[PDB]
Amino acid sequence: NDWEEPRLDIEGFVVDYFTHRIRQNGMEWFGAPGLPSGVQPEHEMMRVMGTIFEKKHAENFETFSEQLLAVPRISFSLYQDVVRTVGNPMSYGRLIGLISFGGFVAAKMMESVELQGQVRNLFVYTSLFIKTRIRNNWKEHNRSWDDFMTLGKQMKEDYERAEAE
Repeated sequence: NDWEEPRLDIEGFVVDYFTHRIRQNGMEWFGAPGLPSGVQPEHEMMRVMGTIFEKKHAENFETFSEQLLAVPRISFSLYQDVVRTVGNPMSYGRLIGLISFGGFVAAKMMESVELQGQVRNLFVYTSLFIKTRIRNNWKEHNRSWDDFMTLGKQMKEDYERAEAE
């Protein structure tokens, strides 16, 4: 029960990642909610994991976001239908994929007169969807944020070495 710490609230990861992915696209999320404890090292590890994940699933990401944006006003139900298979139950893979995808779509919605106003809802859906799945599925599945960092640094290094090859 470490994902219960206020320091690691899911919102913190979603907000920090959305902000980072949007800035990566040269834009600025003016409506971004505050980060009570500020950037956490686990956030900075989520930035890398999301970047790596996006690069690996870019094509499928294009499809899912076009599905999610098929309807002007995004609903929680539609969100769940589109995100059902992201990260092919809340493993680190699905976790990273959900945040990565959320950040990806948010960046597509930014500076869009009709879409910009739903980046906040995307943030909430993402945070809520992950909250549930984690709370009731992480204790039994034996996962945690600490276990996350261990696997993360490994993936961070592989990527670095791989791209440097």
